[PDB]
Amino acid sequence: AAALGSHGSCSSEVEKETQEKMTILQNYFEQNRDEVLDNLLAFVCDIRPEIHENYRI
Amino acid sequence: TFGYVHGVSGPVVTACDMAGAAMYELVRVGHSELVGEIIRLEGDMATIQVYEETSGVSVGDPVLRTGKPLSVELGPGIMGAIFDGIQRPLSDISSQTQSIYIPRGVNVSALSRDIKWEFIPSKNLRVGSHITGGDIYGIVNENSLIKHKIMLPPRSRGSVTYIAPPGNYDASDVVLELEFEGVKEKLSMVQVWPVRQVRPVTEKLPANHPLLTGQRVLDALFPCVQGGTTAIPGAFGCGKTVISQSLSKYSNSDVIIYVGCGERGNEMSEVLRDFPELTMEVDGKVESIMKRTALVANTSNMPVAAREASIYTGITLSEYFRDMGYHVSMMADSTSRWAEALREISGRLAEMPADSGYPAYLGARLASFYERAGRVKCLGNPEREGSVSIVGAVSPPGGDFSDPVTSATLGIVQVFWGLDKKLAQRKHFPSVNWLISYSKYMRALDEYYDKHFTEFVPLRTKAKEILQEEEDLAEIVQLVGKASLAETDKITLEVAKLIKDDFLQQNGYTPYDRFCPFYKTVGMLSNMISFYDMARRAVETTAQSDNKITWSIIREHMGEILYKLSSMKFKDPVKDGEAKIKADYAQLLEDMQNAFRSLE
Amino acid sequence: EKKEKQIEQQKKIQMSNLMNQARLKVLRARDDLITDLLNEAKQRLSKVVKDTTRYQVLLDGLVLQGLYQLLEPRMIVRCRKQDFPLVKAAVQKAIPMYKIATKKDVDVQIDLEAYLPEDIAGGVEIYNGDRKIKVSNTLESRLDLIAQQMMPEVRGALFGANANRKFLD
Amino acid sequence: NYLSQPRLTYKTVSGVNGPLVILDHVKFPRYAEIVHLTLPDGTKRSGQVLEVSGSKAVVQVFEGTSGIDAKKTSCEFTGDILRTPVSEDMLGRVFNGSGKPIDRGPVVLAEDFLDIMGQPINPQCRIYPEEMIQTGISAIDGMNSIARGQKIPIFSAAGLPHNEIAAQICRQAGLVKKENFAIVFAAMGVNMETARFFKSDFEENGSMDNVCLFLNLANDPTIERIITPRLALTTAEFLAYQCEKHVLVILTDMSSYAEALREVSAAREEVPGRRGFPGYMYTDLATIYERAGRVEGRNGSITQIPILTMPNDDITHPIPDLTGYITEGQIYVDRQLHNRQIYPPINVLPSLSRLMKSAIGEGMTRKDHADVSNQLYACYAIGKDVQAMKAVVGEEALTSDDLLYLEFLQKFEKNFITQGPYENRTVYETLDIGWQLLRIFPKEMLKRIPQSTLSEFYPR
Repeated sequence: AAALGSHGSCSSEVEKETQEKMTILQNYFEQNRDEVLDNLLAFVCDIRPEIHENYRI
Repeated sequence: TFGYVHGVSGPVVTACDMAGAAMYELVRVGHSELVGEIIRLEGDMATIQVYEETSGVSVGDPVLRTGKPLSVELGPGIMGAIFDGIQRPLSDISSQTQSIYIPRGVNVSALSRDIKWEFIPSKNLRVGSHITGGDIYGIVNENSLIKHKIMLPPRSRGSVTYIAPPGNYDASDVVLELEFEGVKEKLSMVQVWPVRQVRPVTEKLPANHPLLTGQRVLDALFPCVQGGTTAIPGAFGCGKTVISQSLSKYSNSDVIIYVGCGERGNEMSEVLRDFPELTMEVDGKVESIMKRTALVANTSNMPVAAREASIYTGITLSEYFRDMGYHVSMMADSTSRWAEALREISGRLAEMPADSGYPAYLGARLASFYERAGRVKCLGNPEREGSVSIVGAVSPPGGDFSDPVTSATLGIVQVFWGLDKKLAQRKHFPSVNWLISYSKYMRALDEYYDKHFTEFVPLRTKAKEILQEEEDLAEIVQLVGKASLAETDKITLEVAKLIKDDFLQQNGYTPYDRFCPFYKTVGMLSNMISFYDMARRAVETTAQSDNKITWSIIREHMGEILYKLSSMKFKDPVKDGEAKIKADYAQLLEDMQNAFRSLE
Repeated sequence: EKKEKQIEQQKKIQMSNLMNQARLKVLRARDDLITDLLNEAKQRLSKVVKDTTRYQVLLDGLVLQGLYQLLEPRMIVRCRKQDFPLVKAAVQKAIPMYKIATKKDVDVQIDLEAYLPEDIAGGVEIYNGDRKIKVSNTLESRLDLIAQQMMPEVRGALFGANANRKFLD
Repeated sequence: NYLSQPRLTYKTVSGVNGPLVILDHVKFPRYAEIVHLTLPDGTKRSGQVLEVSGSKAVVQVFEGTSGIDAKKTSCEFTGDILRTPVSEDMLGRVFNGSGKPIDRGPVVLAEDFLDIMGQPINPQCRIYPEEMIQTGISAIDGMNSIARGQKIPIFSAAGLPHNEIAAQICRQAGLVKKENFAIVFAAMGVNMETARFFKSDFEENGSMDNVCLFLNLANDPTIERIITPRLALTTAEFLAYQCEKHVLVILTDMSSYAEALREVSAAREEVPGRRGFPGYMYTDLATIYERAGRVEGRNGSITQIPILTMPNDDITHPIPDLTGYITEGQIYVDRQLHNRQIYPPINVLPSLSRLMKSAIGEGMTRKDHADVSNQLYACYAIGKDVQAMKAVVGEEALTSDDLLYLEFLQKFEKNFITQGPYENRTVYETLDIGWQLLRIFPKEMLKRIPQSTLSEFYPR
């Protein structure tokens, strides 16, 4: 019964900690997504054309 | 100049524009500079066995030819270095990369540049002097114990055009320039040698002096000569470390090399951790053995070529130190794991299996390796002798000597120190089985012993006979009990037990047995055998008498001599002078003679 | 007596049944957020291609880059129909740079008969003359390729560096 | 930085031969390059380049070549070798042989990419193994104790319960507790029942937050079975040597892996070596097994326990033989014990942990432990000798001393070795069971133990 009586408390706690972690993710996401996207988009949009370096001539 | 990759299949890389290559020429492959050896030419195409994993090599990648076959850089900075089997410095590949791995595509120079050393040019030389391979044109003081003698490479010769003055120099400095046939050769303290080629000598000599290990059983009953070839059955249950540590931390050998053929990863790190902590006494100072060695360590996962090269790098380093006039000694931790690297490279080469799986050449590779040992007159002019002693461990499956590497090794080596798990389970350290073990160098040490220890050959002969007689008598003891044996047999068994327990056995952790000098060893055995002959005299002299002497009467009236004989091991070469030890042993001879006279 | 020890593991089991799923929902959230950052990036690329100035600079790159991989005597560029004038300019600027870098002549065509699907967020495909070898240089392809390789930098910047990374080795 | 250049795709399938597809007119191919084949019907398949030569690239396709053709087939090249996306979030999760997850969770957000082939750990940097891992099975922890950083295979045979032992180690394993430990369990050639057993038993019996589970099924394509060990070890190297975690890697059947090296070597047309295995099988198993040990300046540590089905029960077979050469021990599962319904049926006589004396002792476990294990081995050995004597001489001919060794033997198999699938005995509970048996003897019969240790632990 000491283990069994802990289950509902643990069930609520894992949801609380999931909601907190997902909130932390959403906060980090909203704080960082702009800079991250701008970096990726800039690398997409900066082509830097190169030949393969093994080309002899 | 350089070629280009044409194809790859597993570790085998085909290249093109290789027209100027040679078979077994060393090559760098790929943008990451992977190491490999050419194993076929096909015209302007060549096939390279790559060592490291070829994953990510591309067609059209560069293939730089190295101007040399597989080779060892030789010079200052060897001492205390740890190399792998293809001569890459594992201590520096650590400290320079700050990584726990060997990165695929290492290019670190084997003897580290920019490190200056104190170089003394040989003050006897002048510009215009004649010079030849093996001439000591200078010395590098790289460590207090080992003056590194520089020498002209064996292929080089000519007249000195310039020599550096005394000072601090490194591998990039042109220490020497010489001319021959109108052509100048520039030279450095670093020298290079093909690893599979013997370094030549003025004359290979007959070996005639003991490689004193400070270990009674070895040094007395199975002496290995300096320059001798020997094997140890290296297996976990028998304590192979005992011999290899004792050889390094005491034995009469100026420089040690140790080759990890292909050891288990942890057991290799055990050695590399532990050896730096060993110390030996020199000039009344205590110093780390890393002043007198270099370790060529390969774990089982190092490339197949690095395992099969391991012993050839080791011997090449050892021959370079031999040509400085040192009595080098080289361990190989498992010639069996080197023989597996042979099986694997022959498997990749698709060569036919000979004995049990091994290549046809396994016996010839072993034999042409072991022949690199011996005492020699060096090349060049200062006339010095040197040697390489080879201590090649073997690991026969279940102890079965019919195993091809073990069988060929016992065919070639002149000494076998047969360690035994039974003796180790009984804690009979050094645990060498004296019945199985042998040395073919007995004859060759007659000259030495006749000069320095003229009684010792009689003593050794008697000792082996006494122990052999006890092994035969033990069958009678099992059949009919100790009570049934003759008095001569009973005293022989008691003395053989004394020899076994208080002479063969030696506790190398104790201050008195951590090492054991040869004079100590002789004096201990001399007393035990002098006691045997006088005890046996009293027994046999009282054959057919009314009162007959027996071992029990000897133990009753003079068991103090038996107690003293067992006690003779405690004498200490540090706290007791050599003369004091000899005097105590001479006193025990007088004591026992007077005690025997009280009976007969 | 053994069961009275085992109930501590039953507590750990019930904890694991809950925890192991709860953290999978956090991981699912992480990957959804990355997937939405890629969705926003694809939307932003679909905005960028509406500027003919920057889009010309993109095509000038993407075309020349395709050619520099597929070194051949004859090549075909495939593009969306409406982009063709910008692509033609890109090909005409790329051919000189092809000769300069490759040291060999080329014939390049745009396949006006076989335009790419209109819903692609711009960029080009390039095929060799045999139509047996191709390279795909759509902005969506580069976004997938670069986002996949930069994923550790994405994670580390987006959700912060993990303090357990004591060594980078 | 990264491959900023776009991926080529070819229709140039010049041939197909068993599991191989031969592209031609290929531009600068890499050996071991990953490719994505697309069938005529649009089905994606992975493959890797198994050979290259001039214009040709021989891809081994992962799945069989069923449905490939010389025309409508197309083949994208990634430009790169196989890198695993790796992270600490690979704990608590279940992966197929390719490293695609199958626990219904999302794809891995890599904390870094790593080369799956790894690199050799520098022998200067490897550090000696010197503190015990508790596996909880008494026949391991009290007789064959594992130093963290040891490699020690469980040899077994077809039909024996080595998969239940492997699962029991994976649930029970951890630090001694005089938090920062995680198993990586990798399984190859697993029949789908045994794969359900691992996935289900690990998810059920509390383990998952400290384990990574790689499954390669028996019918997963054979190159994925070669990939899985390297994949798992690449994760273990990340967890240990970058994230400071202690790790135990469990490899479930190295024989099913040797059975894969056969196929890939035949795919290269290499001539078969000793007993039909590749000649380089020693090096390949070393490049699996030696991805292990502690290292200089990291708290992290990889142990390995390779489970290994000896074909035909033969220790001379190359798979156990080579493994015995590379790894610092062996643990033998025995059909004699399994038929007696003893579980776990580890035979403690031929088993040996070569690092035991550095795993265990004072501070690391308990002071007595190194003494007790020698004595238990001696009593079990003399017990077996006496049991053979009883069968010859009959009970009344036994001495009082023999009857003690026989009573110890009986109680030792029925209490020390026998443990059941969920009884997680600590080292301390194993030693207390060791004393509960050794106390059957008169104090003076326990001749391997020091008189001090007896005076400190023989009293109850």
